[PDB]
Amino acid sequence: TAKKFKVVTTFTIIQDIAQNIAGDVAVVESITKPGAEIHDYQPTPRDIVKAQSADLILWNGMNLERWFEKFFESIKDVPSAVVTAGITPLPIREGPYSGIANPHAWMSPSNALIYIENIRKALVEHDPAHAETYNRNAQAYAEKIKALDAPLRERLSRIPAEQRWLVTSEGAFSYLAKDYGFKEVYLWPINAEQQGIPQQVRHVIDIIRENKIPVVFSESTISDKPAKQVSKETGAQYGGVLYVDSLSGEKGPVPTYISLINMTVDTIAKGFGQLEHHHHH
Ligand SMILES: [Fe+3]
Ligand SMILES: [Mn+2]
Repeated sequence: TAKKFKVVTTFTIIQDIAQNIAGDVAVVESITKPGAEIHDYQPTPRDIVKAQSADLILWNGMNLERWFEKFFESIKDVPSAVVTAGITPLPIREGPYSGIANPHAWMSPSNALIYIENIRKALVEHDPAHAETYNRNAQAYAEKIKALDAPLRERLSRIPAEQRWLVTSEGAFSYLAKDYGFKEVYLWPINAEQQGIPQQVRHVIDIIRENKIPVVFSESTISDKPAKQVSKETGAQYGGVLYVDSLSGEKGPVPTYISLINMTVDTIAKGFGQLEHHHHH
């Protein structure tokens, strides 16, 4: 046993999925650290050395990592593989990135099955000595992912169809919302330096009032102030922080991809539940 196969990923969600497929035969590390904003990340000297020492670099594609193309020119002789081949993209419909794909495809557990297949394929090609282990681990992990669907639908099952409105800060939840029959409302379509957010906050305030939507959310890598501003003006609850663009650290609340799907869905469902402060009417 010499130095293992080294895989570097752009961000933490892919790192955790890949590390489950790799098991103990490869080391998988993320360029961005937990909590860091991933769309407009600015790579550092540490990041170049890490990628340059890898045997394989994995990235999302779908224009997620706006920094990756420039970064990857500084890497010599390290193969890269996008993990989203075969994903059916949803478009960004408004704002300066209209017509660019929504990149957050991993928020659908059924899409995670496609991520798994693509990562498995790349590991098997680039580290064939461990092909049997990658295949066995990919199959076992896909089984765990498939087992999420029914309990996730159960958690959300008490919100009738017309009330299934998911109001978040970044429009990062479109793939999850489509799989579970939610209508999405966002404060900005995709993370970026951009115009138009104050007007969209006013727009979203109007939608929440019209439809009596009870809860709004923020996400773990961006500011909660606009969501709190919506809560103040509408009387909707601030439902707390959802996880989409990053895991937490290994000793935090969202250490794994599976914990990210579970906690995000549980936090959404808690926002619609009536189990707060009760009196005897
Ligand atoms: Fe995002
Ligand atoms: Mn880990």
